[PDB]
Amino acid sequence: PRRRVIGQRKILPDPKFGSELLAKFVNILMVDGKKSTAESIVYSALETLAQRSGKSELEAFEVALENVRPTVEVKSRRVGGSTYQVPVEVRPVRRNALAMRWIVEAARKRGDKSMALRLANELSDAAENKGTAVKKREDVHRMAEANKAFAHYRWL
Amino acid sequence: PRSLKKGPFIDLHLLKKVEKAVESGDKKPLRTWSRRSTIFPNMIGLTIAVHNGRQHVPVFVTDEMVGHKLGEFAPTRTYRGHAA
Amino acid sequence: NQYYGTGRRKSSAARVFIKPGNGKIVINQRSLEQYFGRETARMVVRQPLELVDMVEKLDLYITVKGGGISGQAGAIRHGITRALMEYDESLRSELRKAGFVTRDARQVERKKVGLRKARRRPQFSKR
Amino acid sequence: ARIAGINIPDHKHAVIALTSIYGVGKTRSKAILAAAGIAEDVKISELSEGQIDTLRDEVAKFVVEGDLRREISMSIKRLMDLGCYRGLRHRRGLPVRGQRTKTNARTRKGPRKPI
Amino acid sequence: QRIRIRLKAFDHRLIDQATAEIVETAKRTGAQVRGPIPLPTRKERFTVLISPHVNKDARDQYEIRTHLRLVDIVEPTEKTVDALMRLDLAAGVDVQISL
Amino acid sequence: AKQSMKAREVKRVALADKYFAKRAELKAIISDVNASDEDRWNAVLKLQTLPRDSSPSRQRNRCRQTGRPHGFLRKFGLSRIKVREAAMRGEIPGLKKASW
RNA sequence: GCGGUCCGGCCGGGAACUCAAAGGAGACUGCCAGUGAUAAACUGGAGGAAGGUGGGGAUGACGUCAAGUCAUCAUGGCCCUUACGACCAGGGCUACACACGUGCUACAAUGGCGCAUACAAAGAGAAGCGACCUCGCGAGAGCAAGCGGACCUCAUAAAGUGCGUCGUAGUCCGGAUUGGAGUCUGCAACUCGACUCCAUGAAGUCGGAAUCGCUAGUAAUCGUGGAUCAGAAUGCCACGGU
Ligand SMILES: [Mg+2]
Ligand SMILES: [Mg+2]
Ligand SMILES: [Mg+2]
Ligand SMILES: [Mg+2]
Ligand SMILES: [Mg+2]
Ligand SMILES: [Mg+2]
Ligand SMILES: [Mg+2]
Repeated sequence: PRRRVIGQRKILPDPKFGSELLAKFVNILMVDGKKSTAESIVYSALETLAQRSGKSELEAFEVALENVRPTVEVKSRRVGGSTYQVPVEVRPVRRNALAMRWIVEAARKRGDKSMALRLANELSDAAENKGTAVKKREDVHRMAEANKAFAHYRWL
Repeated sequence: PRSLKKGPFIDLHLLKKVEKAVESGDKKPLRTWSRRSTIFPNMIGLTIAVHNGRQHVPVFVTDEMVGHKLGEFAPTRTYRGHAA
Repeated sequence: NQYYGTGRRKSSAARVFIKPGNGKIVINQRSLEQYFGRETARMVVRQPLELVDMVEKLDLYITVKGGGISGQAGAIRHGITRALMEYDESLRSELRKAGFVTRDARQVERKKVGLRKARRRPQFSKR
Repeated sequence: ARIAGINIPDHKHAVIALTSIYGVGKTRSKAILAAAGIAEDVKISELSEGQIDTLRDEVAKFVVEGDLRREISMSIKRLMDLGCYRGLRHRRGLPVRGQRTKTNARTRKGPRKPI
Repeated sequence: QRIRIRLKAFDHRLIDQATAEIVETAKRTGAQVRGPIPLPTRKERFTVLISPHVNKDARDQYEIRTHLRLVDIVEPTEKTVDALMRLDLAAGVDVQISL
Repeated sequence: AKQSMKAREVKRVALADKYFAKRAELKAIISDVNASDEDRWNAVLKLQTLPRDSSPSRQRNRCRQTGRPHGFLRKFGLSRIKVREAAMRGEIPGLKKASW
């Protein structure tokens, strides 16, 4: 980090559909070293959406991802002794990373019958863009609009 | 607790002195150091000067106390309180 | 008569044998669907059977010992891979590029004196 | 809805409802259900007065509610008036089975009283 | 009556020297033999605190390794058993002949 | 340690040697056996009657070369640090510093 | 694989393999390309099980802190030597208006509860590990096989998976605390041991300022073993699973 720069870590792709993003999503959903159950719920969530939306659930999760993927961030910094929330464009490897993380806790606060069911509803409601994910993304957009005043502060 | 197959516990010197005093009638307190012995009904209605470390505290044997130990009724610590 | 393979993911050993057949696999005198309860644990075994077309023509007797569920599955994967190596040795540009011949040397680290979890150091107060 | 016990157990399941009764835990609840002969896997029919009648005259063989409470008060107070060490801890609000009192005795002592 | 020789020694070099000096004595008396097998070497690890008064992170680990070898004799003879008794071997290896 | 402590310990092990085979084991078994009755009570009195130093639990194994009660090892019969220094001189066979 | 198969590596039988341990080979920026200052290096690639110190361990230079230890030990000086020495029984080191540090168990639904079902590694064991069978809800008791051990015994793992209920409730959570009755060690479990069964079910619904560990099989989490040990782990030292 301070001496030698290194790149990203490669993650074995999703076995059931060949994606890297599904594997990463389920990994970040994994808690306390339990990937066995995590795989079970992610398959159940995608098949509920498969029967609800079009048969190819690949595109449904994709659109539910793009409408919440963030392109601008908020970074706390101090240069001259004042708190600066500098907005910066984020590279796509971090764009999609932060988007799915927020979705993870968005489902937990949904509070449905089961964890699998709430993820399914969260991913579906994001497809129509009425989801709390879009709510959070509009929330970050207003503060991002607010941070355009900070955008020309020190360390632009 | 000592297992029921093994029975209760009692000390040889204590047992011999208790039966002599019982046979000769309850006359005087019984001086003892054996706190580990168990209160057995043969010494009912007697005063036992049980040791706590510095002074032998008298205890009277009553029916409801039987089974509990001889050294149980001798608090070895004196803590009035952390106040004045 | 029977092509041989060996596999070891973490602490397990796999004994993998190939014969021509109708695409049936037996694991420890037990079907794979019965043995590996986990769906991901199940299909990691058959992952190399897609890029290699020999899925429908190989009956595969396997005996795997030691390790745990994911470790035994990874060991199973590596053993089938090697067993194929002494058969065709002409699909390397595809199979290596997926990453199956590679033996996973990653391993559990020994505990250290003054550490709780072999790298975690006990939480301390500066004062 | 009231079982033979003074309290009124809920009507959500059978074992759970029994474990709502004072004086009977999960294991004792299983014992009483085995005595009555009632299981949840029977048909939905005949769920009526036909089982709690047996429940009333079976639970009477156990010591519950006031009888158990009266026994517990007598046990500690028998310990109390005896002048025993175990009763002395009971009197002073200190750990009675020999736990440490220097710290970590808060639940029997009560809340942390400041200086 | 097939006998079974068990040999224990701390040092791996010593057990090989021992198992290689027993065999040609067997050839000297002239009896066919079987190859020694390595039974799992046993490793014992003692972790001892090194500071005299007080430390906890300063502690050294000492291991004792005992290596165990098996020999099987197929057709013994009185001369062969006399050779086992008469032959001299290193003090670091013990004898556990079994009938 | 202390010569008084070492002298105490030698006396303790000698009495345990003297009494372990003569009464101790048989009194323990005749109290455990459920076939006998009230002969166990008589046995318990005589068991207490003994000098009471005969119990092997009355013994505390100590570093024989130094008498240190704490940090003892059974296999070597020495204190922790005494084992270390003797090992460095090479006096314990097959012993070295571990690495794994 | 061959046959036999009390259909279980159990029997002859095979040494090919897993494995055990003994020796040896290989990983050296070795070759290609790019950057660089045609150097060293760095980056990428090819092969390769492993690629850049392959991943960890041991190994801690000169020196600092009048750092710690005179209670491991030895030792200069100082003091006691009818007492600061020595033998005993009981007690204390476990006390509790409070504060701090280090940990274990939780507040739950990724969970609880019940049934069925699968695999580990490392070690211990002769005054010791203790099977099978019988009784006991149980910790355990009785009889007693074998094992100085790759054979015999602690020894079966747990989160996992499949089933059904719990359905968000201080709850089929949480387990303190307390009562009654017990088991085992030991001369003896009151002060003051651990564990089992029944009875009660406290705080706690994720925690302020602040503060700590951790860069890969690592955090996290789940069990297992050892030394100390008659008995007494949530500590310490090790092991494996996800
Ligand atoms: Mg681990
Ligand atoms: Mg001295
Ligand atoms: Mg002791
Ligand atoms: Mg100093
Ligand atoms: Mg000092
Ligand atoms: Mg202390
Ligand atoms: Mg122990």
